[PDB]
Amino acid sequence: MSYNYVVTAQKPTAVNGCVTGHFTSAEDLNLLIAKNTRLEIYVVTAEGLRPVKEVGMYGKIAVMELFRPKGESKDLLFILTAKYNACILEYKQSGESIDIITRAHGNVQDRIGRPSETGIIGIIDPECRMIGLRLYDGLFKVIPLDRDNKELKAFNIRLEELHVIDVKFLYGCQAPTICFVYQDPQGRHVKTYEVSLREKEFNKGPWKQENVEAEASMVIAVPEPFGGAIIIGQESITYHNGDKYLAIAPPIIKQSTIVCHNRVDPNGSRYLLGDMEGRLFMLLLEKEEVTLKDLRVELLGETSIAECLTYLDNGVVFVGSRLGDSQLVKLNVDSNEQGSYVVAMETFTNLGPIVDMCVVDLERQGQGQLVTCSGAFKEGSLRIIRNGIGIHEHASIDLPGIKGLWPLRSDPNRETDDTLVLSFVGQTRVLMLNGEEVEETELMGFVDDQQTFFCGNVAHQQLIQITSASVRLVSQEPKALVSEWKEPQAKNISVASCNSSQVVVAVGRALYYLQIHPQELRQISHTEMEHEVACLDITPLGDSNGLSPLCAIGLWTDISARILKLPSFELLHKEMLGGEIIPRSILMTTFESSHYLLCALGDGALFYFGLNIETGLLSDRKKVTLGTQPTVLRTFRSLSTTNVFACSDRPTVIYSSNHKLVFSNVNLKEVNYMCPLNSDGYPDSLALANNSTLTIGTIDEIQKLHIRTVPLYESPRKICYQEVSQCFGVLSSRIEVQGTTALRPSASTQALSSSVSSSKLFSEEVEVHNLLIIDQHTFEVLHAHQFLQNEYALSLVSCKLGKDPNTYFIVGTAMVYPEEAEPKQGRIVVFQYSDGKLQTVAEKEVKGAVYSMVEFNGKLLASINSTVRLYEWTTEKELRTECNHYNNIMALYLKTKGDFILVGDLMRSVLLLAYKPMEGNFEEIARDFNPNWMSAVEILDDDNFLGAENAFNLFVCQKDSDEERQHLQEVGLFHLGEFVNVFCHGSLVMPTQGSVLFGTVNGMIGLVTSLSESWYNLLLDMQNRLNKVIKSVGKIEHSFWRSFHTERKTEPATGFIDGDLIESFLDISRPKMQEVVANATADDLIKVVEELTRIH
Amino acid sequence: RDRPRLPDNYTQDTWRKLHEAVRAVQSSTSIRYNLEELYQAVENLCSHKVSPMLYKQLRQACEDHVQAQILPFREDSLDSVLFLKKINTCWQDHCRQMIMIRSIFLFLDRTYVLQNSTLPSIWDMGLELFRTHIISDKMVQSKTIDGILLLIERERSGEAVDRSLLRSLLGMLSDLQVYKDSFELKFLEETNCLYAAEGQRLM
Repeated sequence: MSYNYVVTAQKPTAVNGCVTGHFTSAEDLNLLIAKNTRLEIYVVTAEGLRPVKEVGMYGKIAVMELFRPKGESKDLLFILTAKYNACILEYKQSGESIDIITRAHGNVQDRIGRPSETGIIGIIDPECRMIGLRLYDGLFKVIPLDRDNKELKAFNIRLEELHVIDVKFLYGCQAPTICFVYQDPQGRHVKTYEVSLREKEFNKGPWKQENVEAEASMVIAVPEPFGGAIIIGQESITYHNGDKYLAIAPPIIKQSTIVCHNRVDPNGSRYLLGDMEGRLFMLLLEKEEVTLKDLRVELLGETSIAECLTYLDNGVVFVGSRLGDSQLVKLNVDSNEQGSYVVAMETFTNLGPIVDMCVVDLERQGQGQLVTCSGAFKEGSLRIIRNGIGIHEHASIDLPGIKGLWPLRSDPNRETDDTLVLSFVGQTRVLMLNGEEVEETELMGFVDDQQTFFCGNVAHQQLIQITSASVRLVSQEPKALVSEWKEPQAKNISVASCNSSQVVVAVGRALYYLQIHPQELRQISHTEMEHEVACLDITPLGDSNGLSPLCAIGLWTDISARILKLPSFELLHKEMLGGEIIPRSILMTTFESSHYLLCALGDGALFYFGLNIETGLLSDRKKVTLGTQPTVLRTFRSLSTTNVFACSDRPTVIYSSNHKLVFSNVNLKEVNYMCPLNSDGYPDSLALANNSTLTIGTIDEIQKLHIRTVPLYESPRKICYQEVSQCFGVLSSRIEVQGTTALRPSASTQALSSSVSSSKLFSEEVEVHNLLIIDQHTFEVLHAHQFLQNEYALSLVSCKLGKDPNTYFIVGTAMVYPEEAEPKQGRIVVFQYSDGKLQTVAEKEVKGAVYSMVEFNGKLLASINSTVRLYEWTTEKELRTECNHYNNIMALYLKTKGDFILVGDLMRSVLLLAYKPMEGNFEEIARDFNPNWMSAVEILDDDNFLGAENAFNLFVCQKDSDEERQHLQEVGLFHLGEFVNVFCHGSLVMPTQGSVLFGTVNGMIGLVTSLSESWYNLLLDMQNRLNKVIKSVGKIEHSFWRSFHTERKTEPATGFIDGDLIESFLDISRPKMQEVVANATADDLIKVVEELTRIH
Repeated sequence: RDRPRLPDNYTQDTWRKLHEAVRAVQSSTSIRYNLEELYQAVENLCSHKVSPMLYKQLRQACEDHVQAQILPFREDSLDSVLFLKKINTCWQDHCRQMIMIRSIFLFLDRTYVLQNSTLPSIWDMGLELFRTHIISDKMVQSKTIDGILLLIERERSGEAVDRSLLRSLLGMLSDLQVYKDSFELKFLEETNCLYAAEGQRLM
């Protein structure tokens, strides 16, 4: 059995459905957005959208519609899940508490039935007498509402028409009357039926069947004043109310098909119509006194490609896109001087259809960083996703070579530090930082002639400044120095340390203790150590008296972060570290629990300790490596607690979450030094210096995934990283119409240089394909190589073959002609990117589409239509076949680990192939004989093969343990609810084995990893407990939701743990946890689930 | 606001401090800084574009110290009792001063040498200097191999010689590739002939 842990790294972002209504209150105007499994509830404020609740359904929300039964105060929500879980949800807010109570639920899946082509339709009678569901061909399910169910007992009416395109309930009808477009051999017709809940069968509709446009795909029920319906086809919009037949053919809607609509008014005098190009139309009904006079279509402008669009109010339209970012636009009354009335107010990030992705350790850190081919035709783009703290760069001033930063309250009254001090080489330069303005004005009592190791605010309403020569305690209000101490031998201080009350400064191999007294500096303690001081910290933490009790020291030649008792300078502990590198910073702080010490060596290693207030003995030695540069540690106090910052090549915030020390990355290039600042113009901000300038900003500290966007303006298809060349190769595709003309300037057409394929091998709207070389720093298109006419680039690998050292971009293409269903022609083109140009190094005419190429032990492993063949790179630099394999319907997906090749098929689902090098041919090792239609495949272990079937399922196959040994065993089954397009080894972070990311059509990024048997058993137990405790929105069972589901098979999940459900173990109160943990203690499991969340 | 500073003295006192600190730590000459002031000096008066010529500065200074180490080791004595002790002690001296200059020039590492892989490390430059001028390219090489073949062979007949000396010498060998390039062979071939004589004798 396999033990796999699936979790969501990025929740789905694609909006598959949105409705508006009064759901949270009778007066609120809500925008309910269905992202595949997430239901997002907003309140339509006068500006933007205010999130109120986001719930997770145990289902893909297939239907989502608001309806108000008679007597109900506010809208109830009907949701139908892809697995046909129906529910009626009501929103009940009890003060702070928010609930989504299930007013009814059920499962309306017919045991058998041909799921309708056009897909699950769910309509609700405008008077809420019934919910009509078209799930299967030839049937129409009715869920009565007047018979107030709690179980949603539904009945079928046999529909004499088997190919129904769209269907709506008409308005202003005494009976529930449906109007639907259906396709019969004689064309497309629009028909109406009256639904009798008493007779449970149809009746003759108000107005008989009518022969409509050939491509009629939309029915719009028009509210009561007009009644009737508006059927949208490709070339016409026609209106039917039974005797009235208005019909228009606006030439502007011929270019693209209309796919979504929304009623702007309550009376249906205006509709929005979104097309697959992203245009937005306004369909106007001119009334005459009321009947309908005429129809008009006007082009408002362009938006993202809308799947669903909803008109909120005051011209604000939410454009919910599956292919691009969802939008919140405004409709201006007047045009924009570009003919467009649409003006984007807001954009919601959508990792669109993730068709491919790669994990690159860009910026040469220890952190993975996804780069994904997201989006589609006009909305295509590269998204770069990473985990790290983000801050705004508000106040910049470019002073080279900073070596100091300290917050000073120059206004003695305020507890805000309205002054900033900086030491550079041998002097101190101050900043007023007054307001948001920054200029250098001088505060008395501090010297412009000496370096400053420290300065800051101290007690007795005093400031302190420790210089390379001697210390200076200034009285803030009255005047300059009245207390100065200096070394008796006047030796420059080599290492310093200070807090609000006392001072501790090292002079070579001896140390001096001073303490502050008002207008005085008193020296008390002294010691003579073995070797020179390296670093100190004396910070009072949990002080509660006025003076720290303890100190820490690092020494040279005896490398050891030792501990000292403050009043005596005596050795409390001496702990060695190793290595020849002096520690450069040492700090102690509290993280929620007690004093810790943080000592680091010059190469980013960093040891955290549990420090006692009585013994101060160092134990619990454990190490973490952070960066390569020597380091420095300065704290900032957040809202919550102390949050320590590390400054080096890789600036990292340091903190503890749920009593577990976290090491977050910050997404800035470099930080020399840091200091907190909370000015009047700057609250709780940071002050981060680099070699050039002083950057200033603030950190959210929510550890959210940051997503960059590189608009390509054309559909990206594949992406691979060529490290040696510092670039990404991206297969892009743009649609040209006419010879041909680009409908818009795409990223391919806007490259620095360009080229077109001149090949000797092969001699409306079309797809042009390009190979984009994209800079891995600036993400600019360094080059765009267009491929042959009618050539589709499908696969793309970056690798070096054979024995030559050049790293090649290898593209496998196909020749696509409309005269055929499967390409007969294609070629494997080898490119080399060097000197900003993309030379064609080789070619190879193959006899099919090259769906996939993986570099396989120095050799190129391509999969032409049904054959998997292995190519070798000869000394002449051409591809020469070595072996073939033919027992495939369509080798769509190829993976590799050692000598083994995993082949995902179009419908035979996986095949474990081995290249036996001793012979030079393939061997079919194992095969999964179940008919799973793959969407992607991966190799987890030597013998575990992750798969994704096009029915939104994950399965793990396993080479078993005779001719039954050639049977892969499906030991893992799990319904993801997402369509996986890609797997890839890697992790977005610095118990579990391995880490496989996957990207889906909806925009989910998930993470599969291997568990051990013990942890898997424990987590399965807790999964069952949480199912017994946590209650889902539509009262759907988690086991039913995660059960493997196909139209010809259904099995319960196994070998897979829903990491979402487990990680939900933190968001429940302690009594509920105890309900979970009846039969070890809870805190153990909190530790477990925290450690589990550590992986993403 | 904030008239600029002058960096002029910063640059020119620097080089002299570099070579005296080199001159300090090499030969174990005493320091008036306790080395931490020097570390801070490395940290401050080294910046962008300073470090590479700074590397030149320090590596020529330490290089000439290494080549000053040469002369007592170009010799005609044939002790392996004592000459190899001298080599070992020079090895230890070299070790402590290269670790200690790293205790000063760790800023250089965590700025350009640990944070850019373009140079031999202080480790690596030191080892190449020591090897090239004391260990490799000399009669010492052949003499030390012969002597350690003596020591082990003497220790292959009974007596113990000095476990520490053999351990330290083999350490020098393997780290300087002098136990993995071609001086494993003298070891193994002497083992072959000697142990053949042993086996067919007491057989």
